[PDB]
Amino acid sequence: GLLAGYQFVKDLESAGALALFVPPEGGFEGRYQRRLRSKGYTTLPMSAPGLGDLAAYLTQEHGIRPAHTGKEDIRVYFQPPLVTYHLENLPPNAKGLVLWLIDGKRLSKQEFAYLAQLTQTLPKFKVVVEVGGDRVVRWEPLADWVA
Amino acid sequence: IDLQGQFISALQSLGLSHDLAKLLWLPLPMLMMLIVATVGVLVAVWLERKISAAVQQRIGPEYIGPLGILAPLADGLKLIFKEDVLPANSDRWLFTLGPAVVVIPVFLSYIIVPFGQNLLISNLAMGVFLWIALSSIAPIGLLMAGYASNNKYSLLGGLRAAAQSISYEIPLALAVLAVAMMSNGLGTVEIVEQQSQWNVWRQPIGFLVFWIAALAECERLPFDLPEAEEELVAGYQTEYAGMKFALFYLGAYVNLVLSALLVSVLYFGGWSFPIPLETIANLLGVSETNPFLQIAFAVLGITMTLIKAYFFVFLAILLRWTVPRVRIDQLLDLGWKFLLPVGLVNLLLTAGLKLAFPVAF
Amino acid sequence: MLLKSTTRHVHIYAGHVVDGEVHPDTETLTLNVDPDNELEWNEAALAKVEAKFRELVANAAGEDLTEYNLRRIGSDLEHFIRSLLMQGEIGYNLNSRVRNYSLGIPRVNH
Amino acid sequence: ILPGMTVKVTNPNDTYYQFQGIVQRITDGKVAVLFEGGNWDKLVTFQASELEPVV
Amino acid sequence: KFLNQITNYAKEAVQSAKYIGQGLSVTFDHMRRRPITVQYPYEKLIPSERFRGRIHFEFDKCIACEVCVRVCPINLPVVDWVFNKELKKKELKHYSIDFGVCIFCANCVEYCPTNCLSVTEEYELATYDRHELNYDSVAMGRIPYKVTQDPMVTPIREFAYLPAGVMSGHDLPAGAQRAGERPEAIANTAKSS
Amino acid sequence: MAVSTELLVLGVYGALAGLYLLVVPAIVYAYLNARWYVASSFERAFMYFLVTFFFPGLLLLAPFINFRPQPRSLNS
Ligand SMILES: CCCCCCCCCCCCCCCCCC(=O)OC[C@H](CO[C@@H]1O[C@H](CO[C@H]2O[C@H](CO)[C@H](O)[C@H](O)[C@H]2O)[C@H](O)[C@H](O)[C@H]1O)OC(=O)CCCCCCCCCCCCCCCCC
Ligand SMILES: CCCCCCCCCCCCCCCCCC(=O)OC[C@H](CO[C@@H]1O[C@H](CO[C@H]2O[C@H](CO)[C@H](O)[C@H](O)[C@H]2O)[C@H](O)[C@H](O)[C@H]1O)OC(=O)CCCCCCCCCCCCCCCCC
Ligand SMILES: CCCCCCCCCCCCCCCC(=O)OC[C@H](CO[C@@H]1O[C@H](CS(=O)(=O)O)[C@@H](O)[C@H](O)[C@H]1O)OC(=O)CCCCCCCCCCCCCCC
Ligand code: SF4
Ligand code: SF4
Repeated sequence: GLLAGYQFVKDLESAGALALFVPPEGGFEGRYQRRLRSKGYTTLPMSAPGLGDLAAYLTQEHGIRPAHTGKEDIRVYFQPPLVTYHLENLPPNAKGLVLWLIDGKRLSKQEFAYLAQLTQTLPKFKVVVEVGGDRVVRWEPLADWVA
Repeated sequence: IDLQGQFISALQSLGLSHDLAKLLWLPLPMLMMLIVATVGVLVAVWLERKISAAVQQRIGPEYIGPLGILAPLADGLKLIFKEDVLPANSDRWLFTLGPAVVVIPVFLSYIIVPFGQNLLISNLAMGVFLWIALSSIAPIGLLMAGYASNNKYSLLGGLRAAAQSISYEIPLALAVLAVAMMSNGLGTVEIVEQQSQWNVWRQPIGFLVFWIAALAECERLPFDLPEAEEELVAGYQTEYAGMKFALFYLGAYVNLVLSALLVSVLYFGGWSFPIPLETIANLLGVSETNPFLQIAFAVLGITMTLIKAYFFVFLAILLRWTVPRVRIDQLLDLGWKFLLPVGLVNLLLTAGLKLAFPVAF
Repeated sequence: MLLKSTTRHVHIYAGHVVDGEVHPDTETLTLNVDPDNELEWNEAALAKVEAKFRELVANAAGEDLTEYNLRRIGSDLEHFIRSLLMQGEIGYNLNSRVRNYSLGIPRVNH
Repeated sequence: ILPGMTVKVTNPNDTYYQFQGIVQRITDGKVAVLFEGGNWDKLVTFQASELEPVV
Repeated sequence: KFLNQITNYAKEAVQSAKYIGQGLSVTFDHMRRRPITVQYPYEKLIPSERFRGRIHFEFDKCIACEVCVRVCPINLPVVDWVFNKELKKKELKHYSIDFGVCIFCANCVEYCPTNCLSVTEEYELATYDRHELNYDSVAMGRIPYKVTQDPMVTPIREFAYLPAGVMSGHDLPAGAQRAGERPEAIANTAKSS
Repeated sequence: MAVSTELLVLGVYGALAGLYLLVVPAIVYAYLNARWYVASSFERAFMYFLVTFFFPGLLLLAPFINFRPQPRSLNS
């Protein structure tokens, strides 16, 4: 209604995994991320189309192989879990760590269900997934919207 | 109605030193004209961006507001929050003053914009001549913006700007001269009340001269030399960042709504729905103290002023995308070699026709 | 005119910053490690970088003041900064800024 | 409609109308058809209804 | 001597006035035509049939012959094989392509022998972190976007898929075909007389 | 018995204000959103004049309007 309170943060703390439906101009959902960040939660957006199993990238380790281009024969990096490493590097008084996914449309229903289930375990970890859609910034729990 | 009468009377009913009430009323029109000037600036920016898009088979701003209505608001608020820069060896006080000297006298010339009779701030006796005098301070602002810069790029732009704003001040005065010949005077209300049944039909050359000179005030792409991006980067504006640059961005569209309203009042008239309206005695209206008819004719006069101001704003921001630019020397030949001779010729012709046929002049 | 080697988190000039200006000098070789705060610094790491800068400008220089040699010094300073970041003496800023790991991602040293 | 089968497209409102390809992958009800043609094998995703298992 | 100069001046001034009036009329006419703007976020332009978008990779079809690495202009695709010792079969452990370095020339897709590698119509790649552009063997399949199956986009054909004589693709009916007949239709007509 | 013209003029321009910045601007939005891609040249000029005249009213209720394309039936 042209100005929003803090219902978004309450709904995220309740459900755990939301599924935004931002308008396809991308300037009207950043304020909701700012609302999240002002409460104490820290965000980190990582553009879902480009993650692997979503279990090797978020929970376990994974060997990233950079682009050798004729030189520098194949080498692996083993970057740490993109979540367990950011839960340790939270600010002192941090309420949690929510994970923002920009292009959630590219993922599949299986990966959505996985991201929903991952919220219950691993306590200080919420999830927002900008599934594209409606002409107003509406949300809906990510456990729903599937099946 | 005479809202001033009611205001001062109702304010004197509770005492408050009747002579002091007249001082407590000046802010009312002095800020009503500011409001209409700011709305005119927003309208001019929006019209430019949305008409240049239609001319080019395009669509202007549409994701800001419903129709890009909030586009000038966003473009202004951004420039408010922008960090202001002041380069290394530039002067510190002529820098932040150029964009204000180029703006203050453009606002001050709104004293004389009528918008219907008794609907203007203090119809002055000097009227249009005061505007001719006040429009000669902006070259000081451009010389000030150029002299207070360590950038030789922008001093050369300030000079070629201050040398264009003085080239189109003699014909712009020789057109108003021929208008004031017929107008019997200089005050804008007295200039327009000679249209009682339009000066464009009797000054068909002075109209052209006035309009060309006003468009050549470093305003439109016909000329816009200090803003001609390709030949030189922004000229003198190339070093102003925040609100100091928004003062240039703003003092160039108010200087366009002003000229549109002035062409309207000089050659067409901010009154007079074309038929001689005040000869609507056929509805047996006692205009004199008719409580309404007054408000109806007020609205008609405001609409008829805005129609003919919008006509010229439209035509100017249409010529912007129709006429090719001239270098700087084909520009300085319009004034002093075509506009000044034709201005003198129009003045002499109006004089000869006023001396021979004093009726209709 | 200035002669400079400006890259990310290294900015070598050929003048003296008196209050914010630069003023080309022909022998000052100022240095401006990490202006945009891509990394978080310590007192020991900045001292190591200054010492490397000194031993790089003083111990190996009898050559011209072309911009080529300035770039050649800046490249070595930035390789030293990247080595410091690899060993772990410093780290990325993690602040709410752009956060693009320009010197490499965090890995686990296997 | 299973992967590996050769299918054609039956949807008059699509740029790939009456094209023929092979099903590479099916997930979440939607399929992915590979049109081997021209020079570079194209792969586009269709609904399960905009195909026809040509023999 | 002096009259010819003046008649030339008049013939130049009136010509310059007419050639400004004509342009003014042309520009005032231009604002009646429908804008050709393809209002991208809600009017995405449907790509061609050969558009070279993001590469798609079927892990099951890859045999690890590395021709994708060999015909690449920059030898980009990282292929990590191990050569199991059952009889001779190579085993694929990790296939990847840094789309930040990618050139989208599709030489890799042209020379894949097993049709394991293909092009898509995903031109909407953009990230805040380039290290997220290195696609795993799993982040590459991902069932491409298909602009047409989007509830908030009205697809717009480009110039090569519009019927004969049609130039713009905005005010289009719901039954248009590309330009002419396909080969099977022409052969079927030729079959009957 | 407040039939005084001193009150009737207040009523008429209090209604005029609402008509100028609350009522006609919405009609201008509606009309100019309907006939935008089909309007002729003179009609375009008149539409822009309409926006120019009522701009103070168009600004007030601009933030309360969505012109987004109203998601379509996808399966069809
Ligand atoms: C960004 C750009 C746009 C932003 C808008 C500006 C912000 C202000 C928003 C407020 C708008 C509400 C006001 C309602 C308008 C009716 C008030 C009116 O007409 O009042 C008129 C009175 C009249 O004044 C008296 O008018 C009398 C007679 O009229 C005279 O007026 C002229 C002088 O001769 C004519 O020539 C006429 O013949 C002549 O008789 C005498 O002259 C008196 O001396 C004089 O005091 O003045 C007055 O108080 C008027 C003083 C207030 C000025 C505000 C006017 C706003 C324009 C609204 C136009 C609406 C058009 C139609 C709206 C519906 C849509 C179709
Ligand atoms: C204790 C702390 C105190 C601090 C003070 C600060 C607080 C501020 C107080 C509140 C702020 C209110 C601001 C505006 C209120 C409106 C006042 C007004 O209504 O003031 C009325 C004024 C005054 O003029 C009127 O003038 C006539 C009276 O005559 C006298 O009025 C003038 C003053 O004397 C002239 O001198 C005139 O010659 C003189 O005879 C009228 O009948 C009224 O009496 C009189 O008020 O109207 C005019 O000045 C005419 C100018 C308006 C004309 C409108 C045309 C509108 C433009 C169209 C709008 C759309 C534009 C968008 C598109 C634009 C594109 C170009
Ligand atoms: C000489 C004097 C001159 C002085 C100069 C005057 C200066 C004026 C400065 C003020 C100008 C501000 C204009 C704002 C317009 C606008 O916001 O754009 C409208 C847009 C359009 O999107 C909207 O968003 C909605 C969709 S959605 O939900 O946001 O996604 C939907 O409504 C649709 O997209 C669209 O309507 O709204 C937004 O996108 C979200 C921005 C939120 C705006 C905040 C509300 C305004 C509050 C003001 C502060 C009050 C403080 C007290 C409140 C408790
Ligand atoms: S996809 Fe083709 S080119 Fe690439 S490794 Fe497999 S067989 Fe070789
Ligand atoms: S698109 Fe070009 S750069 Fe990328 S893998 Fe194919 S051939 Fe190599």
